[PDB]
Amino acid sequence: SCPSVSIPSSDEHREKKKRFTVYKVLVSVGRSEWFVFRRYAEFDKLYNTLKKQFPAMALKIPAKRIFGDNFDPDFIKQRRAGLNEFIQNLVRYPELYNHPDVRAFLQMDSPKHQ
Repeated sequence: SCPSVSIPSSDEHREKKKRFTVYKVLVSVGRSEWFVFRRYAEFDKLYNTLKKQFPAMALKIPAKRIFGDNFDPDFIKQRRAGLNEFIQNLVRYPELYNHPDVRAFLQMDSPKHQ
């Protein structure tokens, strides 16, 4: 079927002198569903790759460079919203959800999903 996606939540991880937010993406294709876990940088690489290959789609992603606390929960919430709208637009077009970089991002061809 035509895939459906959402980004319901995010989680903070830390290592030493370091933190990062991990976005939980629910991906549904047909009668099945799974979880993909993506950092903003992973959305961004995809956005940059596809904005060049599909200019007229006027792809939009939330801001990359933040002047302020990039771990403000208000900020992360707005960012998640923007990323959700980003990917949810991606899966509307078969030109996109048959794109290899998109299918890998959402793990649409992993053998683990049967």
